[PDB]
Amino acid sequence: GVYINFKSEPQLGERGIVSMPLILSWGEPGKMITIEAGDDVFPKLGYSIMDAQLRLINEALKRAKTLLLYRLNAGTKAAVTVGNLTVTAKWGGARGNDITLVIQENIDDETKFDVSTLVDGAELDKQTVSDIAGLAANDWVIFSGTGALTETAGAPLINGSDGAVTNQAYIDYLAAVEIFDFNTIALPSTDDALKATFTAFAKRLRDDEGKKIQVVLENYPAADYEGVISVKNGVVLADGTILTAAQATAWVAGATAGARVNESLTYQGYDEAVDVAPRYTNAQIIAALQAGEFLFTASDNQALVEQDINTLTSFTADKGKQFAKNRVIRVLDGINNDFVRIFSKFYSNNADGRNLLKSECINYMNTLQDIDAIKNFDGQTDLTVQSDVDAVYIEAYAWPVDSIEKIYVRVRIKL
Repeated sequence: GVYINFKSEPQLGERGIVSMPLILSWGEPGKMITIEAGDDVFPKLGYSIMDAQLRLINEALKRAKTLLLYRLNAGTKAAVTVGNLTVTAKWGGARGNDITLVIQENIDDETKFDVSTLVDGAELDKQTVSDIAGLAANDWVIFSGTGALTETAGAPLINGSDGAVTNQAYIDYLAAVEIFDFNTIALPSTDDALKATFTAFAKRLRDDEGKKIQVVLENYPAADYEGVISVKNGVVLADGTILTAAQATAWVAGATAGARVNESLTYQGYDEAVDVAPRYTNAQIIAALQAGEFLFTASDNQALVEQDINTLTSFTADKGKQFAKNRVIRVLDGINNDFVRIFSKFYSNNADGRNLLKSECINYMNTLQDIDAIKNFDGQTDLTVQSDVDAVYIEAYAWPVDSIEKIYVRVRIKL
């Protein structure tokens, strides 16, 4: 006979991704570099996570899980020539000038040479060869030339430099990052022109592309947009380091990206900070908050986030004060990004099709309520789905925990 049986085959987004454009002294230029928190950055960036040169990378990764780094400058490669041999830095930048070539006749076999590459006096590579041909590039330099080698007690590479970056380099960055999935961008620059461009960039992705992200700038409350956070002051670290507001954007961006949809940065302390710079009076803080500024306040030897807010200050009936709270933005961006992902991946405009979509959204909203991201959500009335012949409309009410006013959510799906 024939026996047949059937069985089902079963099958909230994650944030944590920050991106930052930087001017460096080493590293591959104009190409997005991905660094996971805890990763050894010496190989890729030529510096230690603790070298002052990588301070911003260190700060961004205090709260973020992944950093999308973009080096804006190619700089000039340092180099040196000894006889027939030319040694050139792998990447352009002033870091190349910390490299020194050492060529000494091998002790065991006088017909060979020991070619060592030193960085800050430390030997990081040593190759024993007969001639230049036998040499192989390493993680620091490229060997060029032909013929026999010549000894040298020390031949430091020179002419290396970072050079000057063009504002156009930031345009290349934005284009490259736009293709990646990320949550927040930090602009550790005081350039007013760049701030305006990043502000426009945020508005386009968020409201024209449906790609919800945020940009963190330094002293630019003029943005007056929920997609932009403006850091007013900096902090003082336990090691004595004073970070400017521009430098502080790194941590703020990382913290914002790392923050969960149910978490607010309000009164959280800037990791490692023991004071703020500058300090403000009660009146100045109030004025700053009213102006839409993200600022730190000193308390009990810590730098606390006064209020986790973005630059939006021109509130309207359709976009109230709740939109100024970054946690509100995280929950709403989560709804947006997740929905777009769920519908585009797992999803006809008919009774059953609409019912199934409605069920999946209700389950999603219930999950947000379970993690205390929203409250007072009643799946029995807070979400509906109505039917253009192939257009589906979804209406729902979401109540963010940090808001005493419900938010209307309208979803338009086309097939």
